[PDB]
Amino acid sequence: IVDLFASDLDAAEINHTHAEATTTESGFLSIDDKEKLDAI
Amino acid sequence: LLDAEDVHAAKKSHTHEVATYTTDGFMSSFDKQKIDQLVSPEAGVTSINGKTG
Repeated sequence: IVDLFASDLDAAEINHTHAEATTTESGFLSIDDKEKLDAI
Repeated sequence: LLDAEDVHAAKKSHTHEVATYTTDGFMSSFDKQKIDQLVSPEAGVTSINGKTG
């Protein structure tokens, strides 16, 4: 009897985040960037 | 002069073939070599995450 999850399967979880987008790598939009875009 | 064929009987020395999945009979020499050293444990996975089959 063995239990396996996404982490055990070297897989991403359903409720998982991503690295914020930077000047060299893409990713999620940061809170500060969203606030600056909204204020502009 | 009479022999086993005329009286419709099996020979003094004769074979009954091997036993298959649906027929009875003898066991192949390979079967006899298999059974004597055949061991009980077969292991495996019995259940994963509360599900079988």
